[PDB]
Amino acid sequence: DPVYAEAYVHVNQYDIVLDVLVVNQTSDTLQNCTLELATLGDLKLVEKPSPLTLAPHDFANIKANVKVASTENGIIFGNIVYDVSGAASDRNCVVLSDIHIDIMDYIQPATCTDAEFRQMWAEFEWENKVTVNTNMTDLNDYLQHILKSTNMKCLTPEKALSGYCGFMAANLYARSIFGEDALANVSIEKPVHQGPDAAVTGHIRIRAKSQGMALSLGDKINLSQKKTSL
Amino acid sequence: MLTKFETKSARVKGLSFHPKRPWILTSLHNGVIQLWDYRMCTLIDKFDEHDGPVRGIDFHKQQPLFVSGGDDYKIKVWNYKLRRCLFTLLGHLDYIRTTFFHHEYPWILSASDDQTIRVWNWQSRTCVCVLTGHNHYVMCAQFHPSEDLVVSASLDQTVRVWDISGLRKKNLSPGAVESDVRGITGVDLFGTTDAVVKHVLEGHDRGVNWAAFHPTMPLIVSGADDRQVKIWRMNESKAWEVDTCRGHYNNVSCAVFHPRQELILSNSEDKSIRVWDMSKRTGVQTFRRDHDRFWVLAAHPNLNLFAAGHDGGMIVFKLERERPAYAVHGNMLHYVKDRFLRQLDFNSSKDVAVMQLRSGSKFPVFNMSYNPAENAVLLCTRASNLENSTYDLYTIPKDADSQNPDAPEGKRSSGLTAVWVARNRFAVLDRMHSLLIKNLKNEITKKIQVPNCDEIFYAGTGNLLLRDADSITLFDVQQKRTLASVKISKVKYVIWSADMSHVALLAKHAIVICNRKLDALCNIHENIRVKSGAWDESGVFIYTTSNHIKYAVTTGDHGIIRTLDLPIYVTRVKGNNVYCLDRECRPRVLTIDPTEFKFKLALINRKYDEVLHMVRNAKLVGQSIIAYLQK
Repeated sequence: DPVYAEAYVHVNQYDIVLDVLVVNQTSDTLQNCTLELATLGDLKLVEKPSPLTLAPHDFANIKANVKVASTENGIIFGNIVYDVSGAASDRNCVVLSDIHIDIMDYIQPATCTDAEFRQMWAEFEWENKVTVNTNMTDLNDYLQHILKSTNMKCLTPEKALSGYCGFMAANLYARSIFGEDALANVSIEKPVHQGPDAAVTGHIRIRAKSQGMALSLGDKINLSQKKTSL
Repeated sequence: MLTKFETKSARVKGLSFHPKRPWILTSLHNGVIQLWDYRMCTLIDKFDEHDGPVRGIDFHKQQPLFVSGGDDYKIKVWNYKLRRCLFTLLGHLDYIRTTFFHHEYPWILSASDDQTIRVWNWQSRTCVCVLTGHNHYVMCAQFHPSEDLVVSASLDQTVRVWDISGLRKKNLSPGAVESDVRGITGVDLFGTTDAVVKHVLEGHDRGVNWAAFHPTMPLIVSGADDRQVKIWRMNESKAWEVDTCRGHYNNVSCAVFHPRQELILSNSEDKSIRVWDMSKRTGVQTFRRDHDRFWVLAAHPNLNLFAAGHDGGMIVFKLERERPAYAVHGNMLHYVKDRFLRQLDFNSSKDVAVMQLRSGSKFPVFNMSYNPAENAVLLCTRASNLENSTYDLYTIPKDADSQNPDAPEGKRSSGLTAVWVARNRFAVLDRMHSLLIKNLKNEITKKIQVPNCDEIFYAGTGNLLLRDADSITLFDVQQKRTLASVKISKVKYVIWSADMSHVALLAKHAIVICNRKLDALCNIHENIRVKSGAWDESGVFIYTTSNHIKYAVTTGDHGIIRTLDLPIYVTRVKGNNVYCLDRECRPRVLTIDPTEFKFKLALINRKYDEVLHMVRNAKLVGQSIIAYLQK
């Protein structure tokens, strides 16, 4: 419509913030509908610019701050239905459920003593694993990339050698914003001429408390793993 | 195609589908009224209207509101949306089956299951109407053709049809010839629910479960409290119309008309839904899937969805011809529905299914292919698996039931499917229920060729050959030696830039962009298992992006031309008069506004004039500087 509203999300530092362009290229501060607040996850949405005019030929920035540490809603991965309403110069609108709400980001790296670790590794919520196998790179650059992407930790090296092969299994740990600790041992082949690694066939073993997020994390990482057309 | 969601529970007497929404509002005699605006597989609200049972559900007529009835006997209208009660009166000695909203002075009609129904003025306070002619326990109350003319179905073993007035019931008339309501060979009985000879129709059939009307018409389609659900037409009034609708085992609680479909859907109690015609009529088949107890069936007056209601519970199933056929003629898109009718180019208000002399999403398609001309199409109909079907090929100047065999933009013949194949002029035709090759220089083509008989894949589906080859395999008109196959894959269609030479590729999920033949230019993927993105010609990448519609890329450019309008998908590009699609609705004709093309060229020549001139000015939407304006 003249009124075209375009919007995307910007998550700028904790705060997932809503860029909205409602552009009302309308022929007037056309009447506007209705909007509703809610508890969200460890967030709650929390602002609406008050008016409801769709000012003529006019462009507007409508900001929604979201509250990023509260409102539990357990509708995982978000993907929760959201409403913009048809309630005034509007007969309809958008009701939307979100998608676009993923993990790789959330968790931060976190750390451990290795013996205890091992013991723990085994000990943890075993229940998820996903496989590493396939890419576009060596796990040097590739590993770094993945690491940065998820913002997460590989705890320690043994020099055995991530180079000549290595035939290295890398142990990774991370802790998030709402505090889950997640453990990995992924054991991986690694690039190098007619030696081995341009796939893996390494297994990524994922432990996160719910299997459902945990596996999903293994996936998420799987998405993360490579670089291709989303 | 899919039954999106399904748990059997609810013991359901009354039912309605949202003519506007894909809601189902459901009345249980659990005492429950529920609105679930069915779309997001979520109930908005749920009120068990009273301790006692709930029989009734009807529309207000507006957009999203319920008017509801319980054994309270009360007419409530509560808006889900506004979660509030509109004006309130209770009910007589039984529940409320139908309601209608009117407004000289915002004025109201209420239809009821007992005694009377009263029509009330809260403005310049006078009487529009009084209806007596009901007694107790109305199964299915109905607005007629004339909406404010009506029929009712009763557990008092009558049917009432009433005449209303603006000062209570009356009609003036004196011209007719005979009557079908009652006047020649056959006809069914009066019942008693009222006392005026409009027609009280006999609702005895151990009582009548449902009554359903024929808009301008007086044919009724019925649910009945007999195995016999007996069909009568009062727009005929046949003999062997003393039809008892028969299961195998007992009942026929209901059997119903679908507004659109010239059909009857029956449902019953041997664990069944039974399938019936009504276009040429006959018991097609019976289908069994539990619930030896039901009382409602429904097909949406939105027609979105279709569903059947039962005691033990309920099911909703969703239709699609997931992915479905096309042709291009100047600045116009042709579609064949997955679900949904035409939408075969241009638009005007909310959504418009393209109805034209190039009927696309309509016919019983096996395959549709442009026979290029801005004036021709080739079409197979009777679709399906047979020995062979018919193809009637039609002229854009005017299509037909079958166009002229005389005309070669009209020809029809027999043949099962017709299919493209690679190295572009050979074709497949099936004209046996298996491999005929069709090959012509012309693409006004209908050619028959058994040579190239080569099964080892028996009649099925592919289109550059891919009986799930997972390859597009190139050939001539017989050979028993491959020319070659390339490993790449299809939506099971290859996309040509208009006619028959598009190295722009479809893939079912993902689509790949090539220039002609395999040159993988870039490869597309998204992950929504639904929509589209469009090419103007060979590889012009349009992508749809929310309420924003975007050029993925040009020259070295990327751009937002114009912005979308709720979901749309780019299908592809018909000229400058732009065309867009969400799948088959939620549509555009569009004044353009390119972005980018101009731009990387423009840019490449430093040129701004344009942008500027447009005064086009974003850089953020989330961001928007990030094509290369960031870089």
